[PDB]
Formats: sequence, structure tokens, C-alpha cells
Amino acid sequence: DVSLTPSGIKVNDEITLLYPALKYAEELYLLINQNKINFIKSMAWPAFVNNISDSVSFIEQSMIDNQNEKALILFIKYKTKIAGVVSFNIIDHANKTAYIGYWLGANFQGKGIVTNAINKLIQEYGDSGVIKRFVIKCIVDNKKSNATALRCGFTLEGVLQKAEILNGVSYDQNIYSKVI
Ligand SMILES: CC(=O)SCCNC(=O)CCNC(=O)[C@H](O)C(C)(C)COP(=O)(O)OP(=O)(O)OC[C@H]1O[C@@H](n2cnc3c(N)ncnc32)[C@H](O)[C@@H]1OP(=O)(O)O
Repeated sequence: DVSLTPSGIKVNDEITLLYPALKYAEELYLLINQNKINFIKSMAWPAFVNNISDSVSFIEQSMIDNQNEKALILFIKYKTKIAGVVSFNIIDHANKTAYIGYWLGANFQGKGIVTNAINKLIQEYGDSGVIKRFVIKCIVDNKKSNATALRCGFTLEGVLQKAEILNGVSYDQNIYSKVI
């Protein structure tokens, strides 16, 4: 499979999913900083990114988790730029289940980048038999995240009551799955 390269997974001509490396720390930090105000509306971590060392710490932990298959953290490269992150935030090996996460900088939204990334990951991990069940959990009111889940052919399984906390407030989640 020529799309599986040493630097990452080649989705298409424009998109590569990069394996984390410390060299990406600065660009990733600047991307987060540029998107901090908008990101806080949907995710819990951005309020806690204040300096480049927070980016370094994230990369260090991601590399540890990738090494030990606790997670699969990938940096989305669109053309020449890091666009965001797509991940298996949790890999449950015993149950062959992966829980998916994603985010994109504002300047990279509306381009099908995450949908293309997710389709590629499900091909590579699903059709190979490594993962049988893929899961997306997202807050009910998150319009774009719900749209992405459906765009990727996931099926709504239920509503998880008060399951995700942002700023001390618990919100309901939709849980979606794609089963191989
Ligand atoms: C599971 C979780 O992680 S929940 C948390 C999700 N993250 C966040 O909420 C963080 C803040 N938000 C974001 O980062 C983004 O809004 C995301 C990642 C949720 C969605 O970004 P999108 O760019 O909409 O992702 P996606 O890859 O599905 O692209 C679809 C959009 O691109 C357009 N598009 C353009 N080209 C294509 C293409 N080739 N293929 C598919 N769609 C395309 C679609 O029309 C659609 O645009 P629309 O929203 O105007 O209808």
C-alpha cells in the first residue's frame, strides 16, 4: 500500500495525515492560537493552550500514545499547511473499537478535509479487520460535527444525556457508529 508512507497516510493529492513529530510544534501552536476564540465554543482543551510548550507537551503525549496504540493522533496536512487534527482518541483493542475526534482551523473548513480523512482511516483500519466498530460522539448542538458524522455514513445510535462538559456545563451527545 503506497499510501502508507513513513511520514503519514496519504489521503489524496492534497491531504496527508502526518504522524506527530516535535518539528510540528510551532505551526500547530500558531494554528490553535489563531482559532482559540472559535474553538472554545466547541472543545474543552483550547482554553488551556497558552504557549508553544503546551503544543510540545501535546505532541510528546501523542507520540507516547501512538507508540503504544493507546490512541492514533494524526496531524492533517492540506497542501503545505497543517490544517488540524484527526484521531482515534481512544482505541479499545479488546472490542476492536475506535473513538474518533477531529478539528480544523477556520481557513480549512468547508473543503471536505475531515470527511476525506475519516473515509481513508475507515478504509485502512476497517477493511483490514483491525477495527470493527468506529464511533463518533458529539454534542447535539454542534451542527458541523453532526453533519460530518452523517456525511461519513455513520448511523445515529442514541443520545447520551449530559455526557460532555464544556466550561462546567454538561451537554447531551449524539453517538454515531460505523460498523464493518
Ligand atoms: C467527534 C468530535 O471530535 S466532536 C468535535 C468536532 N470539532 C469541532 O467542533 C471543532 C470546531 N469545528 C471544526 O473543526 C469543523 O467545523 C469540523 C471539523 C467539525 C467540520 O469541518 P468541515 O470542513 O465541515 O468538515 P468536512 O470534511 O465534513 O467538510 C464538509 C464541508 O465541506 C464541503 N466540501 C467541499 N469539498 C468537499 C469534498 N470534496 N467532500 C466533502 N465535502 C466537501 C461540504 O459542502 C461541507 O460544507 P458546508 O458545511 O458548507 O456544507
